Amino acid sequence: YVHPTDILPSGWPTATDLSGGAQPRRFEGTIFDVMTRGTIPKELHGTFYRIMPDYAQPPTYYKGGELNAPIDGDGTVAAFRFKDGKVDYRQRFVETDRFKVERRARKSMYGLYRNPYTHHPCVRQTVESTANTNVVMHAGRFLAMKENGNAYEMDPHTLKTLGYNPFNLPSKTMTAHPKQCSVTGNLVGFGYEAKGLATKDVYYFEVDPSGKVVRDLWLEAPWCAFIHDCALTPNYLVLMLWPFEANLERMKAGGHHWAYDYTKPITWITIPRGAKSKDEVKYWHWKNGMPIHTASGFEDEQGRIIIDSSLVHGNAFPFFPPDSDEQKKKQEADGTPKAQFVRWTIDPRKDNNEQLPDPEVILDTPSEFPQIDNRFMGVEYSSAFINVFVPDRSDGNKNVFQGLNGLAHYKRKEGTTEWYYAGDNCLIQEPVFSPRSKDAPEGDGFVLAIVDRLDLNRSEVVVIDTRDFTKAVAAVQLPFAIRSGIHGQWIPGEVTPDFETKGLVDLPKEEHWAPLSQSPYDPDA
Ligand SMILES: COc1cc(C=O)ccc1O
Ligand SMILES: [Fe+2]
Repeated sequence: YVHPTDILPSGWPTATDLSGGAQPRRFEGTIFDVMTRGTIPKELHGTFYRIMPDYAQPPTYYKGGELNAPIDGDGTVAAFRFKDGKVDYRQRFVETDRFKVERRARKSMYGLYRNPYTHHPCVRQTVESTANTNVVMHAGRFLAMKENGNAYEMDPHTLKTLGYNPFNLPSKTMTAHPKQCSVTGNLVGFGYEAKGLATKDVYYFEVDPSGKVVRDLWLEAPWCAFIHDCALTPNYLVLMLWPFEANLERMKAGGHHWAYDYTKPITWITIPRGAKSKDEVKYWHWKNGMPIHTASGFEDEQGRIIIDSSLVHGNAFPFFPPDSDEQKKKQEADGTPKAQFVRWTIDPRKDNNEQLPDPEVILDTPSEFPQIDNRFMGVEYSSAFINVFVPDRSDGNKNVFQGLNGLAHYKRKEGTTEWYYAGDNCLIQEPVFSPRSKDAPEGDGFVLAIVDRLDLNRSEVVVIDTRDFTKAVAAVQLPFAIRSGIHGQWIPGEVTPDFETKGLVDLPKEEHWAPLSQSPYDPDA
């Protein structure tokens, strides 16, 4: 009933990812010609890169790792490269300064999320990023990102780490949610806590297609807020502030970086693109809640900023609770918050001191990890591909990151939603979209996502044709499970350096090792 070796002690603390799963994976390597079921679309020409937290060492430095968060673990990138119907896989850890210290020491040397006062003395003045949140290919460079530092660059074929801060941003941080403008090609983004721990400074930038900062601006947030995501429109970058606040004194006392604050309203910072002065920036507010990710934004015909996001009516990261006893009690009392997918209207003609209108409910179901058709980034878009709790086939009492068992294809223009169910005893992660061809209509093509086959100890990539969103056309079947991850991206072959000549796996040499004379076969025999 109980295996004798299973009661042998482990030295690992519980190291969850956002799904709640706690199994360390940590493998680095490849599979050539990954097993597939069904037919891989020949139209897929590119790489699905996904990034996951997977603590490389047992994170036992601070309080035995008891307070490690699911967003903390060392970033590892899995790449699934599709070319002529074949799929290869490669996975590798980002060689962050943190990872390198810990691997070389064979020992955890970092404490609480974003709290250097809980790191090992010898590493306090390192970049503490685990580069584990998102990836982007911009100006021919492949980047792994986490918002508490600049990006690390990796080779897109070998996933070897190449360097830190490739665009030489002057801020200490860069968002893991920069947006690649479909008009200018600019990577548009920001970094908050731009001058160090608990600073209110925010740095806005646009890095052009050549890898140079062409526009930037220093500004501040109204408080030191957790600014995870943003929305790009033709004329604005819009920052989205979560109701957490940082407190240096709390950190110095060995407490968490962030504490949720029920008294903070959701706040937006509009930054006119190419603004010459921080006087052009405006703060907008609604009410308390946690809008985790934007799908995208645009400006309507009358110049209003329209942004769709998830909206959790409470704290989706309960592991960063409020400071006060009163607010802590409220978090416990609230239980699992209501979660939806909503649409915000920020009309720049209006007085920003006036509270924003209530957002419109788009999907009345827990919704997270939305993506769009990237051909429409920073302009009007219609398609969103959304990770969802499937209506009437999902728990509801699970934390928003822990019960995502379907995908939705929402089309604003048609006002339709189509649904993909991951399967019984399955979870599914964030979707990515590949257009059927360069000039396919918006949202016409293939959606890919990682499925956890929970009873099988394996992970799979499903491929869905948008012409029938309810059905997978193919599954890429790994021989094992990988961590449940955060973001991933469909990166077209056309924007990947040497995609035509380099695979994820280098071919062995042509020349035989052995001489002809060693063959068992003789054509004369
Ligand atoms: C995986 O790292 C993070 C993830 C998030 C939300 O998904 C916010 C901050 C992080 O550092
Ligand atoms: Fe994110």
